Amino acid sequence: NKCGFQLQYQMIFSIWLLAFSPQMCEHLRRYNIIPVLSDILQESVKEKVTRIILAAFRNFLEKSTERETRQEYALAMIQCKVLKQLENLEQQKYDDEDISEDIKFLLEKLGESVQDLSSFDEYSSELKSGRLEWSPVHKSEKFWRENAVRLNEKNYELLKILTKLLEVSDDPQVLAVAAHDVGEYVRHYPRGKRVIEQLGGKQLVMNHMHHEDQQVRYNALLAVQKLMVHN
Amino acid sequence: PETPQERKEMASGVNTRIDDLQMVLNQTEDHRQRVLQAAAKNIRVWFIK
Repeated sequence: NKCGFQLQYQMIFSIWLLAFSPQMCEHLRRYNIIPVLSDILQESVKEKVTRIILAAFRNFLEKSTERETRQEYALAMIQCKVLKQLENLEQQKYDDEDISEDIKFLLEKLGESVQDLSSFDEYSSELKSGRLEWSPVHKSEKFWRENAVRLNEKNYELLKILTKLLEVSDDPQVLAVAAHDVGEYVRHYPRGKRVIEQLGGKQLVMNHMHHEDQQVRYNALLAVQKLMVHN
Repeated sequence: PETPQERKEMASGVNTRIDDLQMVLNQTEDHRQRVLQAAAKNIRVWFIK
């Protein structure tokens, strides 16, 4: 309800107290403050509020009871783009220890979560679960360099999932991500050119660049550019 | 090519590949036009900001 600045600091103080406790941190997910706090941080540049929100973030990722709890909180963070803000604040410097020590801790933990989501097993599992929705694995270039060969595993079952979704995905996000990942496979693994020609990903993306959703068109154009990175 | 059949193979291959390259070349140049205009729509305000 857009309460005043001091009141924002006070309630973030309260949620930071709750996050301090492991079980209260586990409880409060039923509200998921982070989507609100991430964007409200953009306006609340004041040291008070920025410090307290950073502390609450550290408390979430520290006192989360399970690996899955840490993944839930971190996923909220990254999909709401907290990592770039933490990098910007790290470039920034402040009065006291807590702000910068918390930014550094959050960079550590968010990086670990990004690596976890970039796990090859996570990539396969999102392909199986239909979660082609811009998890950090998709844009982590190092993961693609390390694991582009993993798309050949199980006799190219990952590419097969992608190329079936290219004609089964009702969700434009899923369709676009499938085309983009198909292109990235060719970018990162040269022999994949003929594999994609065999599976029809070539034709599918070169067509879906005329898909009804401009996002799908754009991603398909990116994928076809990947295929045409060279001969 | 080594034989006339290989000429047919290579001719079809190069026809397909140059057609694909022409398609993606037109598409990429139009994409440059599109993205460059997207930026230009506000770039002067970007500059002054």
